[PDB]
Amino acid sequence: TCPFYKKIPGTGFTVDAFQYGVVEGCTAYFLTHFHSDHYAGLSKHFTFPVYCSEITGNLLKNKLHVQEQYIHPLPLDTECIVNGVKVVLLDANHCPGAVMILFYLPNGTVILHTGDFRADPSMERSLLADQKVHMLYLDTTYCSPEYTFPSQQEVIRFAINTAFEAVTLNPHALVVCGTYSIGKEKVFLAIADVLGSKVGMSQEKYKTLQCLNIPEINSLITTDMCSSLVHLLPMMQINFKGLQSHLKKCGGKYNQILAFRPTGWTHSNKFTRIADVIPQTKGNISIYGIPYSEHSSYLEMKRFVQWLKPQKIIPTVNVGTWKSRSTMEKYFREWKLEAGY
Ligand code: NI
Repeated sequence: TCPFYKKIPGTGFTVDAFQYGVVEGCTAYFLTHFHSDHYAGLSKHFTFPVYCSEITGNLLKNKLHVQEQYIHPLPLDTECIVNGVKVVLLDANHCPGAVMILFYLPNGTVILHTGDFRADPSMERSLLADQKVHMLYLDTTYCSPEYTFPSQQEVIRFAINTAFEAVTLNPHALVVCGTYSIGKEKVFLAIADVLGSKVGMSQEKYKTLQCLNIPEINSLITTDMCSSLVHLLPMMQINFKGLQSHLKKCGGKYNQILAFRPTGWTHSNKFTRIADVIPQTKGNISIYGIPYSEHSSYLEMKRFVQWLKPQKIIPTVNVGTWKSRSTMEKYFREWKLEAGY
């Protein structure tokens, strides 16, 4: 059945709740972003109103064939009325088109649902600064102090410098980057830019990227693999067997692969700085796991919450075990006692 942390009290609304059939009492289904664990259940046969960003609505129409009459895109940073309730969509700093949602309940309660997010100090100067938030529905993916990672800017600097050096030493090297969803486009786009190449990919993935409103995208991507020396493949193919296979397909144009797997966190982060990352190598194939995250680190999450000072926190991630739930609640209480709210 639909869990309570997907329902907005005092409304008929749900958030990321498309796999439970008809939720009794639901007049409007919000979708924070186009990732499969959140959209699971949507299709051309859906006949209730879906509220989301413009980019998410492009993906619903083109990838899932949801009928246009049920897609309700909202502009960001704009007070809107939905079924008699004021709402605002804010940028979540997650993947393209991802939003947080501010609900202003008729009784005076203000609720923020972060969706998935990477907390940032820039959020402290949005429309959130303007009123008090009472309840926070929080993306707790990495809510434990072991989870540190570098800035996205540091990680892209590492990837650009690594790729540029490799291809300048060997102009017959191919760069490959893995993907299994939208998000993390900066990785492959930054590397193609420094090398003077377009990124080559499948027709399915090209279609997906053409929904994202990224400026000048026609200049950066292509379905012609032969004309490109940065290729995108499914994340599942980023291993020695899959890469050896791919190299066969390129017909002797290339004699080396340098491949990137943008993981979330990996326990090399507890010890290893970004400067010190090394690849796994077999023969003429090297694989780099780089910690490019689109979720908050522990410290970024803590700063956001201690700034916002909510009265009540409802976690939306890691809620399935008692040990996880009790650990998170202990951190929430520390943060509140340290900051004095
Ligand atoms: Ni996500």
